[PDB]
Amino acid sequence: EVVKLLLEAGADVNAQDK
Amino acid sequence: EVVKLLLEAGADVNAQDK
Amino acid sequence: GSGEPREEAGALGPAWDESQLRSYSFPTRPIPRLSQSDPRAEELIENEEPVVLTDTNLVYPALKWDLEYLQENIGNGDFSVYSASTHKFLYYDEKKMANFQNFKPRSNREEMKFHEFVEKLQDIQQRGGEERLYLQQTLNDTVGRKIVMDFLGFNWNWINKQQGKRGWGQLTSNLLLIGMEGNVTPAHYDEQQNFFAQIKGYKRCILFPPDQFECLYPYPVHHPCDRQSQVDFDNPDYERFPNFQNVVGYETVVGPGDVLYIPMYWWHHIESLLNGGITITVNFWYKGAPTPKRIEYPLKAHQKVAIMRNIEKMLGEALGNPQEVGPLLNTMIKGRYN
Amino acid sequence: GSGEPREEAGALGPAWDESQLRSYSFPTRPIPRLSQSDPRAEELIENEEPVVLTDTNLVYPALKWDLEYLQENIGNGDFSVYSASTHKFLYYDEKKMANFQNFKPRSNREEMKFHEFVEKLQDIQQRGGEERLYLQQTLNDTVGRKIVMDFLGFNWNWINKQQGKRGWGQLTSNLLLIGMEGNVTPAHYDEQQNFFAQIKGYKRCILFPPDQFECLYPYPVHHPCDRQSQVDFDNPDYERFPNFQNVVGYETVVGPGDVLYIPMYWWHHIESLLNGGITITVNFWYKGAPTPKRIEYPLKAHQKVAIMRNIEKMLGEALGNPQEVGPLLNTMIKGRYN
Ligand SMILES: O=C(O)C(=O)[C@H]1CC[C@@H](C(=O)O)C1
Ligand SMILES: O=C(O)C(=O)[C@H]1CC[C@@H](C(=O)O)C1
Ligand SMILES: [Zn+2]
Ligand SMILES: [Zn+2]
Repeated sequence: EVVKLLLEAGADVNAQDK
Repeated sequence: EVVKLLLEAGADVNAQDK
Repeated sequence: GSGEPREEAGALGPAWDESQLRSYSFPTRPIPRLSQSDPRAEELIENEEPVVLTDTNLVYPALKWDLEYLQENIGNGDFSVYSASTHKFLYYDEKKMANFQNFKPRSNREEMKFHEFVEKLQDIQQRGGEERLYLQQTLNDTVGRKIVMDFLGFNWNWINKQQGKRGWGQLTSNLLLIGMEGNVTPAHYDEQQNFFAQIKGYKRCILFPPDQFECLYPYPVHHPCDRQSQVDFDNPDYERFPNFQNVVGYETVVGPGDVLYIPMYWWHHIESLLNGGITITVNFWYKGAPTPKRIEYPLKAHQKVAIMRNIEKMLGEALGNPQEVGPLLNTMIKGRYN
Repeated sequence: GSGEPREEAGALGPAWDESQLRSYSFPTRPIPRLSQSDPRAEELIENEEPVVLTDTNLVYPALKWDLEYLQENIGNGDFSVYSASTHKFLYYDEKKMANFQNFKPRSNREEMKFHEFVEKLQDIQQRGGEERLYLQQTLNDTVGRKIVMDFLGFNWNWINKQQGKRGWGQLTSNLLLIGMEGNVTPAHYDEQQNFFAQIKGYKRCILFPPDQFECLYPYPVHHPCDRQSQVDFDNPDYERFPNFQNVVGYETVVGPGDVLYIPMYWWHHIESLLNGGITITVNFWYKGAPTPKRIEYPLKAHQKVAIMRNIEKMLGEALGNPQEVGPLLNTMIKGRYN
């Protein structure tokens, strides 16, 4: 569990959210 | 969840486990 | 360098020349330029390494796009247009500015109609102003009929097969990018896979692999400039950022019809060539494949980056204040791990 | 200092004197010595601050214990006896030695019967040897009838009420400690609450609050000496451990009948007085109260310690190798948070 927690990728990119 | 995960205390003391 | 400037067909001379490239402190070697039918191209994408594909026809119907065509046809929706008094359009998340009230961005976002962008651009050129604009807008349903038809004519067959072959997630957006000559987007990495489709003009792309994290010094995760390098490429502070003296880039200049695979987590610095006129690009952002079921050790660089990001996020939440993350980390390491 | 040496009843003179205390680099102030009926004593325990209680009768039936009585009555079980050629009995976890094959402990553990401990002690004294012994053994069911009766006669009424009043968890063990004059247990903290009941001889106890983490430099969590200070109190390396120049201790000398509350996470350095003869202590370790339902910010020092420990544990697991924890932490901070 904890390992998969720390390995989880985000999805942020250089485009401003509204 | 994650906050309580990081706040959880252990119970280790200066006595050798077998 | 990027390799010899490509010579245009019909004896139209060098597309660009080295005098149009900005001068930086680090060496580079060229990103391969290959046909999409070349097995080496498939090998690089599979191994999450960059490649320029010269013949995908990915955005073939958009190659006719210019400001006149777009203004006539792209509709009356709002477009995000950034303005700066510098060539550097450093990205920042407006939503994180509360965490860092001392951060004063050098670029500002203004919403306007496409014709107002063209007019502001025209005002600047006539008056000889130094103000710079960079339109950066996600394509959406408000675009006009002819843009819809052009978009439908992208090579979805080819890119859909890439998405499937690589196990990627969904297409999240297509960013339309229209910049002035000399515009720079400073080095940063993204947490999505990217096919970067050049339409008009020429962009120099300098990439750095994820294992150069130590050399490129991203801002803290809670800073507005999360994922961007703190190093001023035009004046690097080697006292603060000593391992920037070890950075080595992968370089190319993409022109109309080229597609650059920018793999997830790869750093990239993008610049519109000096004296090259306006540039137009459309990108294709895909969510990456999920974490594999079985973890193989030792971890890859991008997995350590994912871990570091999550440690910063979790500490910010647990400490109740992102400003306490640094002090706790320093307390952990000083005289213990350093 | 510890305060004026207590004068024994019946005009028997000072129990001890300052010449029997080792010399260190830092200032201290005294831990309060109070009656268990003093509301200030309850106030300190409730606020997880140390206090010496002079009249609990917690181990009153054990005050008659000496080597002859214990040998006759403590049974034929095994006792852990540490041996060292130095006065410092630095604790280490044998089970973590695999992580750090370069760690060479200066004390060794040998299992023996109680009469063999008494005999080895006697051999050393006669031969004038410099070898030191420290018996450290959890009390268990193998003890003889008279020890059982003595143990049943501890003041369970008083300590059970403390456990209940403070919301602590279970009594996990009672450690029997028998040391030679001059023996030192170097500074460390424990993750349990502790009532430290002195039986024979005198021990100087120097405590440091959890907010002095930055000054005391615990070993890495995966090191055998997890929770112990890396600073050699007898020769502090101020280049490696500069904030040890800021440490300030809380000091007392406990004698027979005294009970010291050592709160969970408080650092403590314990030494058997020079030329004071053998010392006997029994402690009472209790699991701490659970994490509260509602977290109040900003966090207390002991909560930040708990977080730092868990970050180290999680990274060691996720990276698959505890040796990679330091390098990842340094990569996170260098030029980013420092
Ligand atoms: O496509 C990306 O990954 C980006 O970061 C975009 C925003 C900076 C843009 C540029 O072409 O100057 C590209
Ligand atoms: O009681 C604790 O918390 C300990 O750490 C024990 C082991 C070192 C011992 C000593 O009295 O020298 C006490
Ligand atoms: Zn990007
Ligand atoms: Zn202890």
